[PDB]
Amino acid sequence: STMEQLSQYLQEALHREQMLEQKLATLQRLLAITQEASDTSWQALI
Amino acid sequence: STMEQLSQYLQEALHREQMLEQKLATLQRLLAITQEASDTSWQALI
Amino acid sequence: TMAIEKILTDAKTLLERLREHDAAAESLVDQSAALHRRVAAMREAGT
Amino acid sequence: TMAIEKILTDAKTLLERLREHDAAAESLVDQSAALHRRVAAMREAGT
Repeated sequence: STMEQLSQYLQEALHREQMLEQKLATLQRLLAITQEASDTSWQALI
Repeated sequence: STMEQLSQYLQEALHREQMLEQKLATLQRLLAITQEASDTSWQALI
Repeated sequence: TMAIEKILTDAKTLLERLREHDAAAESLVDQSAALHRRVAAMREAGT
Repeated sequence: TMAIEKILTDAKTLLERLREHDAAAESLVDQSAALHRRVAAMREAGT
């Protein structure tokens, strides 16, 4: 059945896209703590 | 028509997902040149 | 009861999440660009 | 000629691109983690 195969593709595309977002959210936080990790060194150079 | 509205949603989801990938590719290159930009400073500290 | 009622909702939801996450990736680009600028300025201030 | 023939191909293509780009995001996570490690080690080596 194509309309049971559809509903699988879409439901699994939605699942995989929530996986992707979870990686993007991890990226956002990794970049933020890297930005703040540089602050002390950057201040030391004025 | 739902099967003309479908085909729009999907075709536009494919378009927007190529937009997203173009941003991810820009991210990859920005991170790479940031990694290499740190090399000289890191070497200066041994 | 019909099928598409849940498919169309899923495709509509799929595209909306792609839109807000494509924006999220855009803000990531600027995040990493700001980090790039900061790392490059530390190097030039060490040269 | 029927509709779904192009829809099913599009949904199948949509999910496959999401899979390879979800992997791409995974490699980005490790990229930025390596950068994090390098920035933190520069700070600790300056402390």
